[PDB]
Amino acid sequence: GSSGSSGAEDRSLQAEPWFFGAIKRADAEKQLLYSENQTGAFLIRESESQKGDFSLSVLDEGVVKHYRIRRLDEGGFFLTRRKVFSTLNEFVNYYTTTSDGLCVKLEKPCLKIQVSGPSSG
Repeated sequence: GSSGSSGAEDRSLQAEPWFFGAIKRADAEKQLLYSENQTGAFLIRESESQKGDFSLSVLDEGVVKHYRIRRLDEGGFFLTRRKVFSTLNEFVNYYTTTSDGLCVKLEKPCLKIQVSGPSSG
């Protein structure tokens, strides 16, 4: 249950749909388990326990696969040593094509349910 958490290196990410600032598996799940969303719906959030770290929550037939997004010291973000990206952008822009290793291929970014206030972007 989240209200409004935001704060990442690239403020621009705030516009990204799959991006949900810093939320908990619970908040992210409810979003994935949603109806409108189907197998493929993904969303990255900022680890709660630790700062900076991210988590890629993807939906696969009602199931939420939590993928720990690790970061390097020379690169940026990477879900699998096999491949590495620079920003959350190129992170999804790639997989979106194929699910190399991933249980499922990223189809579309999760939705953004409004809790308090109108919509904007």
